[PDB]
Amino acid sequence: IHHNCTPEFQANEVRKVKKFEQGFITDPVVLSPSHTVGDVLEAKMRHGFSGIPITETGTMGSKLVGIVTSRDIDFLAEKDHTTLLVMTP
Amino acid sequence: YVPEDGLTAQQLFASADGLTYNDFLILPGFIDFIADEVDLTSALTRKITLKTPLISSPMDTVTEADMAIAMALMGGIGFIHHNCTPEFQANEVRKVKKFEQGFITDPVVLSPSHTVGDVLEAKMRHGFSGIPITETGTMGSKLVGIVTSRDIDFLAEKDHTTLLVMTPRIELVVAPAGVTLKEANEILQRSKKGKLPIVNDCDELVAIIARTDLKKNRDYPLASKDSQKQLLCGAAVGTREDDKYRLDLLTQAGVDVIVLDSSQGNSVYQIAMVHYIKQKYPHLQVIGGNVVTAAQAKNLIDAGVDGLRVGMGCGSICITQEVMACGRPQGTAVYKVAEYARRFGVPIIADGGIQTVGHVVKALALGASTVMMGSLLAATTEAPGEYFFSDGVRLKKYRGMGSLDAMEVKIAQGVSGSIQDKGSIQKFVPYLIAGIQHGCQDIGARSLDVLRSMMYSGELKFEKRTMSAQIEGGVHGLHSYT
Amino acid sequence: GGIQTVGHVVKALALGASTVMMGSLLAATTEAPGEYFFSDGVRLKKYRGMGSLDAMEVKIAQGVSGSIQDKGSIQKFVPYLIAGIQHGCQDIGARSLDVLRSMMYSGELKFEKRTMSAQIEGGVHGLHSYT
Amino acid sequence: YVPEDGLTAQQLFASADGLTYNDFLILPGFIDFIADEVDLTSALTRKITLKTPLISSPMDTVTEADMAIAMALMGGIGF
Ligand SMILES: NC(=O)c1ccc[n+]([C@@H]2O[C@H](COP(=O)([O-])OP(=O)(O)OC[C@H]3O[C@@H](n4cnc5c(N)ncnc54)[C@H](O)[C@@H]3O)[C@@H](O)[C@H]2O)c1
Ligand SMILES: Nc1ncnc2c1ncn2[C@@H]1O[C@H](COP(=O)(O)OP(=O)(O)OP(=O)(O)O)[C@@H](O)[C@H]1O
Ligand SMILES: Nc1ncnc2c1ncn2[C@@H]1O[C@H](COP(=O)(O)OP(=O)(O)OP(=O)(O)O)[C@@H](O)[C@H]1O
Ligand SMILES: Nc1ncnc2c1ncn2[C@@H]1O[C@H](COP(=O)(O)OP(=O)(O)OP(=O)(O)O)[C@@H](O)[C@H]1O
Ligand SMILES: O=c1[nH]cnc2c1ncn2[C@@H]1O[C@H](COP(=O)(O)O)[C@@H](O)[C@H]1O
Ligand SMILES: O=c1[nH]cnc2c1ncn2[C@@H]1O[C@H](COP(=O)(O)O)[C@@H](O)[C@H]1O
Repeated sequence: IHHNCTPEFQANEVRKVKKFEQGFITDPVVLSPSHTVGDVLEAKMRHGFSGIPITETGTMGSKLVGIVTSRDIDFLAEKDHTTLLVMTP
Repeated sequence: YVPEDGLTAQQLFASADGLTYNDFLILPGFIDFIADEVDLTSALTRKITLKTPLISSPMDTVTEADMAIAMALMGGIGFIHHNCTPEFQANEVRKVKKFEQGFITDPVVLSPSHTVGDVLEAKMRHGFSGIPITETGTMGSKLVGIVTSRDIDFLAEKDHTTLLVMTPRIELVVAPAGVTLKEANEILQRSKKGKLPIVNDCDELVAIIARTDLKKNRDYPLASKDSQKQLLCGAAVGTREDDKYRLDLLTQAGVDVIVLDSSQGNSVYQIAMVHYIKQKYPHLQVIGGNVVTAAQAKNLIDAGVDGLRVGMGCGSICITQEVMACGRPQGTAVYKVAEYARRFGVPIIADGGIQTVGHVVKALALGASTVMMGSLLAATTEAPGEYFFSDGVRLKKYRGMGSLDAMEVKIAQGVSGSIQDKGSIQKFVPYLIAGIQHGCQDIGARSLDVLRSMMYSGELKFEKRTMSAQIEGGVHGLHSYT
Repeated sequence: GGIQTVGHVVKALALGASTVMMGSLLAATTEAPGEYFFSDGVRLKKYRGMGSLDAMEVKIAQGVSGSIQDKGSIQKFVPYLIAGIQHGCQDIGARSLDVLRSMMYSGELKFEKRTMSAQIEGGVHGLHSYT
Repeated sequence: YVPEDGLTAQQLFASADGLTYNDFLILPGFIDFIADEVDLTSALTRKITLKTPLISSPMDTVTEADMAIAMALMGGIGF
């Protein structure tokens, strides 16, 4: 890894290489049940995917509560911005 | 008191100059309504009425089933060309007539005795893999299961085993034959599945819905439908003996309106063909071949037509005037023929030479009930043919039916060229509708009927244009523009 | 003089002529005098007026000399013209040229003038390219 | 009854505009025959009649014996 960058940035790059696994997702995107379907739509728009699991604290390392995907979000009305939990239990 | 300005249509055409659309303008009137209030309902024949006056030309580079369905949904209509086999044309008409919104047309089906190789080949050669399974391998028999990508995806490559892989019928989520799109939406939202088969009382598969298609649903409040709620279709036919069988097949396919396709419709051949059609299929609407003259129109109105196609030499891909010395300037021909034909309740289509929205407005104001376009609708996605690139710009083939290529010593009466891509009909047509509504509002007509009646009363006023005025009417005096 | 298309021939016959003479249309055929030549990869033949300076070998020039692209054989080109004339006569409704001229002299035959816009509309227009 | 459309030749040339071939058209009529039935016999002089109205111009880049023979065979004539 080059060092024409910040030390934190370089360390993060090295961490990404070191924690890679074959067939697994590296740094999954997660959300809390108190998020809105708008959050899922924005994640889709700005990352390219919508298969986002839901956790109690909204991040890894806490109780899993559900998952939300395109076929959970797809038939809702556009004016709807209701919270998750939409989420399958 | 205010003195009158301008000319009536009768005064405009009294000089006998040989005017076209670019030789005059309409003068503005009084505005007391908004452009979206303007009504565009148009008679096509004695019997058929549309909500839009636009029609797609029966040319083999313009109208097939896709263009026809799109036109009918947008509120117009298409005529299927006949530079093809009678069976092929009848199949195209059948595809238009059996179309439904949100449903699959001609689903692919297989039997449980087929192999996963068959599913893979269907995927490779059609682009999809959500194929239902039926006892006999085709529609109209007991449904047994369905196979998709997530059923086929983890199998070994050496595996070519038979279906039945296939999820059983007991596990399927299906709906009865009386499905409505709202019930389909509810069912699919609950089930989360990618297909929704529709079955009979004894589990006979008759229709199927794709979730992807249903997600893209839209409303078409202007759609052209017959009594059975099916889209309206038209077809072209010739005047020879082989066209009897073509008429038989198209009538079996349920066609609604026929146009007799020729460059000069005033002939014993076309008159006999009209008589034969009216004798054998007294329910069918017939539009008479191309005329530019009232004496031409009289013979075909006596023969018993319901509509007239008007134009000769004006089309973009036409050289008939240069080669035969026959024709008429299109604005004059439209005005004269429509003025004669409205005495008998026969509408006319202005066909050929339309290049702008202003030409459409002019054709409707000179008395036409509908307008036909070849070149304006060419190079859309729904148009037949595959796009191609020449110097980095997408193009489609556009040729006249009198071209040498379209005839495969024969004299050529057309040319073949290319038109730049223009997107989808379902996006292009509303632009034209908005332009027409704006022109009608500027004039002061809140419907096309009121526009034509204003023209016939003398209220509507026109001015001629010199070449200098025509230059002044365009873009002039700029270093560059886009 | 001035015949450039089959429609011009039909017009000349309908305006009362009994025959039509062509110079440029028949030039650059194989039967035409002169040997072909190539200029930028297209076969050409010399075509000059009898009032040109070259054809006169102070003299005032009344013509010019140029070239016409090859057109094949007269025995192939002429039947094309005949078919075009027969088609024009059929579109008009005359089954012979005598009947055409008599229709013109009786008033049965009818004509329309053309503006410049109409003449533009009568040709090939509105295409990116064509052949 | 149908009113007449268009101009006669006499009316066409009455304005004295200086018309050429490209300034007008002929209007279509009524068709009750095929194009191959159309007769093209043409008087050349008081005495000579041809079956075709086409003639080759007496120019030194148009008509020699070969062009003349071909024209005569096709039904015209060369000078
Ligand atoms: N209106 C226009 O601007 C225009 C001009 C030229 C061509 N076109 C189109 O190009 C195509 C060419 O059509 P076309 O003009 O060749 O039509 P067409 O087939 O009627 O004409 C060909 C010839 O066949 C003859 N013919 C037709 N039916 C006959 C019969 N039953 N018995 C004997 N002879 C018969 C006609 O009289 C004519 O001489 C069509 O798609 C036409 O619409 C349109
Ligand atoms: N929760 C996630 N965290 C990180 N990356 C993800 C996540 N979900 C999907 N991806 C990435 O996006 C890629 C494409 O997603 P995939 O097609 O598997 O399903 P999806 O996310 O439901 O997509 P879509 O929204 O298009 O249906 C995956 O291969 C993976 O690399
Ligand atoms: N059985 C079928 N018969 C006809 N057309 C079909 C069929 N299945 C799918 N299609 C067409 O293919 C389009 C795309 O298919 P869709 O994305 O709905 O699912 P799929 O067939 O499972 O596709 P994939 O194999 O890519 O997963 C549909 O919108 C429809 O027009
Ligand atoms: N109407 C239905 N009832 C029951 N199961 C169904 C139905 N439609 C599809 N399935 C099943 O759902 C599973 C997933 O397939 P589905 O058609 O839903 O998506 P897919 O096209 O295979 O997947 P993807 O969208 O990722 O390409 C398969 O086992 C399929 O047989
Ligand atoms: O080959 C041809 N020669 C002359 N006219 C044609 C030919 N093919 C179609 N047309 C006519 O020209 C129209 C096309 O209109 P345009 O392309 O918009 O100007 C068609 O609807 C026919 O009426
Ligand atoms: O040198 C010339 N100057 C002017 N007219 C000429 C000359 N040579 C021939 N012509 C005429 O032009 C005709 C040729 O017709 P065109 O070439 O088809 O237009 C001849 O038949 C003559 O009548």
